[PDB]
Amino acid sequence: EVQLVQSGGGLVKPGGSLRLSCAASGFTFSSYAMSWVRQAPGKGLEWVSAISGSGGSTYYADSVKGRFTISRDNSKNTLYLQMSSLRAEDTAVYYCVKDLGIAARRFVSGAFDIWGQGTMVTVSSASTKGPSVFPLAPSSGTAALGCLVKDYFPEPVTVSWNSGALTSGVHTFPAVLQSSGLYSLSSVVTVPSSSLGTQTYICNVNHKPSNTKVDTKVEP
Amino acid sequence: EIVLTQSPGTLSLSPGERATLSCRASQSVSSSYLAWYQQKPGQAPRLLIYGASTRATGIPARFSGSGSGTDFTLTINSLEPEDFAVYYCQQRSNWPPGYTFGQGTKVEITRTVAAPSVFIFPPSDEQLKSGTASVVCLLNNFYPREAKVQWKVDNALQSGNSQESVTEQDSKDSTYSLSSTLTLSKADYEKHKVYACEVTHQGLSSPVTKSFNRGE
Amino acid sequence: VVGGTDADEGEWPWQVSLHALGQGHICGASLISPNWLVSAAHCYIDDRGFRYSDPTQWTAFLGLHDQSQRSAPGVQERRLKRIISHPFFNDFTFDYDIALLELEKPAEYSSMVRPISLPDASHVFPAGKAIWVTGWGHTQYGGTGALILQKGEIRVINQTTCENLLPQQITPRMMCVGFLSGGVDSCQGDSGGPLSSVEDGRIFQAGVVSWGDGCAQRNKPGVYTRLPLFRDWIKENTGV
Ligand SMILES: OC[C@H]1O[C@@](CO)(O[C@H]2O[C@H](CO)[C@@H](O)[C@H](O)[C@H]2O)[C@@H](O)[C@@H]1O
Repeated sequence: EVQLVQSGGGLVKPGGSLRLSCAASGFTFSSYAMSWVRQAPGKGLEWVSAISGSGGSTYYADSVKGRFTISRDNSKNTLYLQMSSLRAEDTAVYYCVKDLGIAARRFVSGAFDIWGQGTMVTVSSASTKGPSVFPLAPSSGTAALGCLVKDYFPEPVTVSWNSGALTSGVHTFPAVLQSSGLYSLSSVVTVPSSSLGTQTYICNVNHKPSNTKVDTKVEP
Repeated sequence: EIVLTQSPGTLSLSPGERATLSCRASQSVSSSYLAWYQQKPGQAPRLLIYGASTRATGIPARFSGSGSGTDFTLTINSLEPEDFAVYYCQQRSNWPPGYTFGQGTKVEITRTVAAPSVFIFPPSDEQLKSGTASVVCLLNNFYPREAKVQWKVDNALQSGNSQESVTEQDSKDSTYSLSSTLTLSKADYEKHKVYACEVTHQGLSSPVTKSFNRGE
Repeated sequence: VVGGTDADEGEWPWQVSLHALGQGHICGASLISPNWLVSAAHCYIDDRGFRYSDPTQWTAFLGLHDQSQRSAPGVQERRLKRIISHPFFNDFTFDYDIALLELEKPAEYSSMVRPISLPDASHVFPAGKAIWVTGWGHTQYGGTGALILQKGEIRVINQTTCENLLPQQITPRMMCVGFLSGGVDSCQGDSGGPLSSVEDGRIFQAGVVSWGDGCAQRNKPGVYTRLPLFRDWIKENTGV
């Protein structure tokens, strides 16, 4: 029942501003210090900013100081991060976190026991671009087939098969950055060779930054 | 301010083995203020151990933490294939105020050599209309991760015109999969017949080649 | 107070019990004049939908011994006119954890209600010095508050030792007082109350119950706000 549900984020231009929100439930929000922690793609975790339970005391990582403001609204049980003068280096998944410490009860800790789901922020001058999806058709035991998701920006895209109703044998590869500056990925699935033509295989691709959903049936 | 140095950087162990991961602090940290997290790929970190030794809610007993001062240890006692993850240590300081994280130990899961099943895919008609051709080679469910994929076009070895992507270790069978994508223009594509993907891997006694003739 | 014993009646007549509306005893405080108390700032922070920062929400009991005998002879109840938290109080670090509480109507001094003396900026409470913590706090970590006022004798710990016992948590405003072996300590509900130092015969307040890493644990003595630092601030704000 204890949760942090994040909203905001997405694509933003360098020097721009963005506000992140985090809605708390299932605990006494006002009693705990809260932070933002971010993670740039393929890098480790970096604490960004902390705010005390009351909101009276705030701290910032040197990397964001003077540009980001943490705040909280305890009547709404919400945590914010106002980001401004954004830079390329601020591109990261941002998580809100609850601190386990509560010195008022003589229980001291530095642990982040609850984490939000994370929000991707991409700081770029480029406009968003939706992908083209192309089939990877099975060739005439078990057969392989898939979808090539080509030429999108920024990350991420998500892929499902038959609306979540096909899970096993699926491998959705990490995105690669192409020389064109656009990302690409493939999602493949291995399936019984005799099922081809009997069973339907559609891959569902969502690129939220471009508001692009696209079902692509793959055959035969 | 406080620097946490994690070792080793990467660890590969068989299921059922014990993993010992170290976190060294540049200065003394109170046990209360030292914690460990697990991060599986594509997920938020989760709290494993708080206060150096207290297991968090719902965390299985095989995870234990210990240590004090500048030396802390996370022990995973009978590693499971699903424990593949990056494990981070972390401290909080009030004076001066701050939080820092170590740079992680990646735990990988050892298993027996497994050969890839190989598949080759011609570009879709739908794509070629667009003026570009992508040729995809798939290598499925192999171990270890190291593999050589070479593209030959009419027996001409290609260079610089392909990219690879590799899945994270599978949480159940500990294998990998890899896609190699050869990108050519329509015009170059349409000038050659034989598209071949050749895969070299320790699970294969000689390299395996999959190919197609354009058209057919 | 963990490891303490019952106070005698009238033994600590500067010790005050602060009750928040509908909640009974929450924290302690010390009487320093007929109109002013010293307490801890962290007790008067809004929390869990209750306005602990609003002075109208509190009742101060002076001359109290037993929480189940609040109407006993010599007990005085007072409303608060206001709460002055230290402007530098920090609820992330617990630094500057001190507040001043103005009584709505003055305390009458009696055999059970008397002020404690404030130490001057220069007053030293040397390491090793035996001093007293008192309060109606829990008698074990995770336990329940004492009905009868508890007292415990504890010793001032050298600041360097203190810093090393609680790395990165101890500011110059703080003092460790207790024992390395634990056993006797403040605990939840003692917060805000006085450390009482017997000098001579004169009693001075050495500090204010603030926080700790649990209670009575080995190598985890309670942390207290130091008082000489705040003498001038106290004088500027109260005239005391
Ligand atoms: O904010 C800088 C500070 O954070 C740490 C972790 O505490 O490193 C994080 O940020 C680095 C620079 O952005 C990343 O490379 C690193 O992977 C990430 O953990 C500290 O090491 C660094 O001083």
